[PDB]
Amino acid sequence: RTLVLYDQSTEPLEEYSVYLKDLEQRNYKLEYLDINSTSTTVDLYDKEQRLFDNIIVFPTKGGKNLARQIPVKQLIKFFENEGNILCMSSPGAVPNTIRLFLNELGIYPSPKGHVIRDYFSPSSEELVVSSNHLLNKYVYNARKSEDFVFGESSAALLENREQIVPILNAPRTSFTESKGKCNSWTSGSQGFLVVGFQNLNNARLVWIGSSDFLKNKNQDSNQEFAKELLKWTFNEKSVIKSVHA
Amino acid sequence: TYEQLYKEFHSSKSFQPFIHLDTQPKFAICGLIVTLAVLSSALFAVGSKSSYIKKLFFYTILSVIGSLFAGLTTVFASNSFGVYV
Amino acid sequence: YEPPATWENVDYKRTIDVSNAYISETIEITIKNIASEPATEYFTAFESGIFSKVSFFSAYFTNEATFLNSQLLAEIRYGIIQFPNAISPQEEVSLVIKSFYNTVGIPYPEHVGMSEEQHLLWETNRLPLSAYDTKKASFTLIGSSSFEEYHPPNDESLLGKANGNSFEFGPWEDIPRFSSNETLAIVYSHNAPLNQVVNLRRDIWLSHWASTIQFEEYYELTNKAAKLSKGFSRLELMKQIQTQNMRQTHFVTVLDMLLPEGATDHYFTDLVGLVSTSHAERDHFFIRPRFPIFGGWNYNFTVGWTNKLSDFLHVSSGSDEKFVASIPILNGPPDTVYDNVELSVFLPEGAEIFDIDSPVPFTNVSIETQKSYFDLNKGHVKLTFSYRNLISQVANGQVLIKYDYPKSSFFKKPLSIACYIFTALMGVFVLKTLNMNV
Amino acid sequence: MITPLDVPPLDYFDEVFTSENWMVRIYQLKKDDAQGRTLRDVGELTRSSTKTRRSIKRPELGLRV
Ligand SMILES: CCCCC/C=C\C/C=C\CCCCCCCC(=O)O[C@H](COC(=O)CCCCCCCCCCCCCCC)COP(=O)([O-])OCC[N+](C)(C)C
Ligand SMILES: *[C@@H]1O[C@H](CO)[C@@H](O[C@@H]2O[C@H](CO)[C@@H](O)[C@H](O)[C@H]2NC(C)=O)[C@H](O)[C@H]1NC(C)=O
Ligand SMILES: *[C@@H]1O[C@H](CO)[C@@H](O[C@@H]2O[C@H](CO)[C@@H](O)[C@H](O)[C@H]2NC(C)=O)[C@H](O)[C@H]1NC(C)=O
Ligand SMILES: *[C@@H]1O[C@H](CO)[C@@H](O)[C@H](O)[C@H]1NC(C)=O
Repeated sequence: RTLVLYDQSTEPLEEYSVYLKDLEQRNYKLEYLDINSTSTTVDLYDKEQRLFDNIIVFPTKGGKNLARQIPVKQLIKFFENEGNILCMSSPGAVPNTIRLFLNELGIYPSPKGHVIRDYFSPSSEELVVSSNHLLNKYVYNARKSEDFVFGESSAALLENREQIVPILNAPRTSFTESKGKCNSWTSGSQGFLVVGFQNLNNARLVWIGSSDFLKNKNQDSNQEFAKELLKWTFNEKSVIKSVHA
Repeated sequence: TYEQLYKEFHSSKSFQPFIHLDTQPKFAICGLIVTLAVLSSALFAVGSKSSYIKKLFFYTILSVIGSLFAGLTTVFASNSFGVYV
Repeated sequence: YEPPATWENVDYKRTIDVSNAYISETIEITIKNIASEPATEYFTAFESGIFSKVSFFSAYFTNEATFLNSQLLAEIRYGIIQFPNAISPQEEVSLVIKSFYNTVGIPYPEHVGMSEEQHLLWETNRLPLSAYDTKKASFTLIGSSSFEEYHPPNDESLLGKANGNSFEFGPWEDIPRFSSNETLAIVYSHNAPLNQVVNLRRDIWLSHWASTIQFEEYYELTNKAAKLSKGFSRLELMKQIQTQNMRQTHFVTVLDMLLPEGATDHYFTDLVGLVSTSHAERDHFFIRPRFPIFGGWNYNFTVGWTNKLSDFLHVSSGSDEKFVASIPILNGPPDTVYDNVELSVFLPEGAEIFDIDSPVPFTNVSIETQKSYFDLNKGHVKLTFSYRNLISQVANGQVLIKYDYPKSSFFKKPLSIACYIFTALMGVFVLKTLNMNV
Repeated sequence: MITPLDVPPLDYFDEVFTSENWMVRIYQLKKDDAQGRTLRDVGELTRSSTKTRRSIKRPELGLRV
C-alpha cells in the first residue's frame, strides 16, 4: 500500500520512527526501500495497475539513484492515477527530480545552499514558527496556540493555480540567505514551508521544506500537526462526497 | 415429438410449385392486357347514353371479370418484380 | 441443497480448450455406486456465473454412440444426467461430459498496439468441483501457444507444467467434495478477433405463390478484443496493409457468412445505406464493413438472400394441405457467439400452425400476425422463438414446424385483391350516375 | 508540395478517425490537465529531452493571491 523511500547517507530511517509506527496503528501496510544499497528498480505498475496508494520520500541528496528509481514521467503518471505523495527537501538535501516534479506542479523550492533566516524569532538556536501562520483550517488549525521547530529549512514560491493549497508560510521578517551571490529566493510572506496540492482527480501531495519536522527529537511540539498533516495527504481527513443531485 | 416430426419431414416428398416463377412474367404481361381491354370497355359502357337498367348490368358483369383478371395479374407482377406474396 | 452422495468418482480428467472465442470443456469421468439402492441419476456442479453463461451441455457413454438425457436444473447449480437402465449397487460407469460456455478471458493488458499480440486472462476453479468425492483427478489446458499463471501459489503441487501447446496440472489422488476454494488465473495468447453478436433478429419468410424462402438477418456485432492504445491512425493501418502483414490480427476486416447451398439475390446494408464491398462465392458471402472493427467498437448491419422453398418445405403424405418445414436456426460467421436470438418465421395468411418443436431449449415462443405487401386480411402468421446463449457451430439444429394451408387460403389472396378493385369500380360507377347541377 | 516540416503539431486535439481516402477527419478535444499545466507545455515536455535542462535562476511570476 505505502512505499517509503529512505536514503541512509542523508538521514536514517530509524530517526523518523515515531510517526511511522502510528501508520501501523491506523492499519496501514508498508514497504521499505533504500536507494543507497539497492540493485533492482522498484515496479510501481504491473500491466496498467499501480501497486501503491501512497509514496513517502525522505530527505535525500539527488543523484543517479533517485533518478533511476522515480523519473519525473513515472511520478506524473503515478500522481495522475490517484496516487498520493509526500516530499521533503531541506537546504543541502534537495534532489533534482523532486525539484523538477514540483516545478511541473507550480511549486518552486529554493535550491541547495539557500537557507531561511529570521532574526525576530523567539529562538536563537533553530527556526521556530508559531501557529499564527497557519493558512488553511481544513488541514490543521490548533485549538490552542503552539509553535513548531523547523531548524535549517527552505521556502518555495507558488503560482496562482486552483490546485495549490498553502499550509504554512514563512514569518514576515524572514528571508532567504544564499551562500553565493544569488538574489534572495524569497522574502516575507511570499515564502512557504509546508505546501499542498490537490489533483483534479482528487489526488494529494504535500511538500515540507525541512528535514527536522518529522525527526524523533521534536516529538513534543510537532506530533499533532504532523499527525493530521499525514491524515490530510492520504485522503483520510477532509474528503467530501455528493449524492442524489 | 421432435423424433416423430423429424422422421416425417425426412420421409416425405418436396414442395412442387403451382406455377413456376420463370413463367409468371409472361402470364402477368398477358393478364395486364386482358384487364386493360375489359376495364376500358366497361368505361365505354359508362359513357353510353342507353338506359340505366342495362348500363348497370353490363358494367357489373364486366367489372366482375376485369377485377378477377386484375387481381391475378397483380399477384403475378408482384412476384415477378421481386416482391413475393 | 446437495444431491445425495450415491456415487464416488474413480477418476476425473478435465480438459479445457481455449482455441476459439468460447470455452469448451470435456470431462472423462469414471463413477461407481457406493450405496446398495439402484440410482439412475448423476449430478453435475456449476458455479452461479458459469451456470448463467452455459450455452451447450451434453454427455454420453465412453463406449456407446448415443447421448443420455442431460438437463440443466432451475449457490452451486446442478445438471442432471439420467441413465437408461439402472446400475448395480457396485459397478463401473464410464461417462464423457461436454459443455460449451459463452464466456472467454478478458485481455490482460487492456490496451495494446495495432500490431502487438494479444493475451487474455481467464479465471476458473483449479481443483475438481463436484458433489461426489473423487479419489483421482487431473487437469489439462489446450488450444493456445503459451500459458502462464497470474500470482501462482507457493505449494508445488498446485502448479502445472508445459507440453506442446498444452499445460498439464497436478495429478492429485484424493479430493473431498465441494473443494472449490483455490481459484486459478491463467494467461494465454489468443491473437484473433473476439466476435460477440449482442442481438440477432433472424426473419424467414415463406411464400407458396413464388415458391421461395427469404432470409433477412440483422446483426449487432461487437469486438471484445484489446482496445487500441493511442487511438486509430489510418496511416499506421495503411502502412500495415502495404507491408503485407497478413498475420492473424485481433480486429475484424472481413467476415465470411456461410449460407445454404443455392442462395441467390444476396444483399448487405446497414442503418445508413447500402455497402458496396461484398462478394459472393459458392456457399460463401464475404463482407467488408465500412470501417475495421477494433476492440470495443460496434457495427450494426443487415444481410439477406433467397433460396428455393423445395429444400425446406415438404408435403405430408396424408393430405396435400399439411406441410412440414425444417428451418436452420443459425447461418452466420464461423467463430462467433450470440447473446440474444429472436428467430421469426412468417407463414402465409391462411396458415394454421399445428405442431412446433425446437432442437435446443428456448427461452420463449409466441404466435401472432403481421401485415405485409398484399395482406388485406389479418396478415402473415408470425411464429417467434427466443434463445439466449448460442454458439456459431454448435447450434446447428433445425426448427420443425407442421402447419396446414388449404387450397381455399391459397386462392383467397387474388380474390381479396379482386374484391378491392371491384369495390373501387362500383364506387366509380356510383360517382358517375348522379348529377349535382343547379 | 507539402514537407514534414510544414505542419506543426496539435497539443489540444487528438485524431480519432480518418476515412479511407482521407476525405473526412474527426478529432476529439482532449481533457484538461489535472495539475493545471497548459496543454502546450505538456506537449513541449513530451517533445523535448535535454541534458542541461535549464539554469537555476528564478521565475518572474507575480504575487500569490
Ligand atoms: C394504380 C396502378 C399503378 C400502375 C403502376 C404500378 C407500378 C409502377 C410500375 C413499376 C414499379 C415496380 C418496381 C418496384 C418493385 C421493386 C422495388 C422493391 O423491391 O422495393 C420493395 C418495397 O416493396 C414495394 O413497395 C413494391 C410494391 C410492389 C408493386 C408491384 C406492382 C404490381 C401491383 C401494382 C399495384 C396494384 C394495386 C393493388 C391495390 C389493391 C423492397 O421491400 P423490402 O425492402 O421491405 O424487402 C422485403 C423482403 N422481406 C419481406 C423479406 C422483408
Ligand atoms: C447498435 O447495436 C448496439 C448493440 O446492441 C447498440 O448498443 C446498445 O445501445 C443501447 C442504447 O444506446 C445501450 O443501452 C446498450 O448498452 C448498448 N449495448 C452495447 C453492447 O453497447 C447500439 O445502440 C446500436 N446502434 C444503433 C444506431 O442502432
Ligand atoms: C413470451 O412472449 C412475449 C415475447 O414477445 C413476452 O410476453 C409479452 O411481451 C410483450 C412485449 O412487450 C407484452 O406486450 C405482452 O403483454 C407480454 N405478454 C403476452 C401474453 O403477450 C414474454 O417474453 C413471454 N410471455 C410469457 C412467458 O407469458
Ligand atoms: C551506503 O551504506 C551506508 C548505509 O547507511 C551509507 O552510510 C554509506 O554512505 C553508503 N555507502 C557505503 C559504501 O556504505
